Amino acid sequence: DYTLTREIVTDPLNVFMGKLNDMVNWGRKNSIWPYNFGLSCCYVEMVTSFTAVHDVARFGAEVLRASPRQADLMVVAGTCFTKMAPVIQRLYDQMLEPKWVISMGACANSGGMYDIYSVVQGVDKFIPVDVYIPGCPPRPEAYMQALMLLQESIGKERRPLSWVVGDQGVYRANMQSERERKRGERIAVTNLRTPDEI
Amino acid sequence: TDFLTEAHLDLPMEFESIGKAGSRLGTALAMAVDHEINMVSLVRNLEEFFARESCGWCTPCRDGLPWSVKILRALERGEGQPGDIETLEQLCRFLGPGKTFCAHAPGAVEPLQSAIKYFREEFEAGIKQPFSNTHLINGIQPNLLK
Ligand code: SF4
Ligand code: SF4
Repeated sequence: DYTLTREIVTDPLNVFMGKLNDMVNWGRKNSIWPYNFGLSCCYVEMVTSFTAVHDVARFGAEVLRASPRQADLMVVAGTCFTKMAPVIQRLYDQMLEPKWVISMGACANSGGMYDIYSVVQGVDKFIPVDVYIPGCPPRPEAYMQALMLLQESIGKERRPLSWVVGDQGVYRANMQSERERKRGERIAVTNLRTPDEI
Repeated sequence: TDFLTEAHLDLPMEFESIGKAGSRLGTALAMAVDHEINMVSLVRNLEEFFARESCGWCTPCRDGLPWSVKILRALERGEGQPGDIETLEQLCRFLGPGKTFCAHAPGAVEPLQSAIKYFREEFEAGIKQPFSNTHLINGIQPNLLK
């Protein structure tokens, strides 16, 4: 159950090529360089994650490039305004493969609370998103959880090793949804602490 | 009709004579209440009669005489709370001649206001517990009204 991009296909994978692909995916998922992109309040929570009290640096994702060429992760953390949607599209085009997209917050997910004339209702209207984060704003640890989700998504995708040989198509794994995976524990919740307590 | 005291006993039974005395002549068939009969139970019985035998057409008498009856039932058992006598005064003020559809309810709360005016100390003795209308809901902090 994979997905081809240049189609629901199967697992394509010599046994040495599988180990080579696993090492490539391990190196790509353990070194993810986000693009410094200040849109709205969700970016404030993103840079709150980048600080000392949360330390996204532990995952190897602290480099925070100001140039789209060096970065390989686009965290759309803010509202997709109509004036900035071409800017976001151009910055995504300037990135180089492999690249991944995380929508952070309700604005980047669907437009959020701003169903208004000057706001594009979600960045997935024009940019293929890999991980969505609900929240307004999502807390910094929610951004780190989404980073880990992106890491385990990257760790089993199949990409070409070299551009001169082999299949050049990009295979993305169809992950099981987090909602269906966590339904076994979320439904079993019975009692929560009362709101009058600290 | 309104209750009267011993100071009003030396007063002739006419219409105008009882007119400025704070009562009515009525059918001129008086009834005397001694010291042994408490006025709280007497007013409770009077309002219970006037509530169960009301016609129930108009809102103030129909939905306020049971409130006064329940207040007097609480005052009988000592379950009165601060805000009951004032409720009785507000109901009596809002049950005057023309405040209701007819004059049955002004005659109903004439004994209530008379026993309030002359025997208020017998009604305050029934107020024992503080005003508790709500109960505590676990998880919601109450709004501490001042
Ligand atoms: S989702 Fe909420 S916190 Fe995030 S950019 Fe929109 S308004 Fe700001
Ligand atoms: S005041 Fe008269 S009309 Fe109104 S409900 Fe009572 S008995 Fe009926």
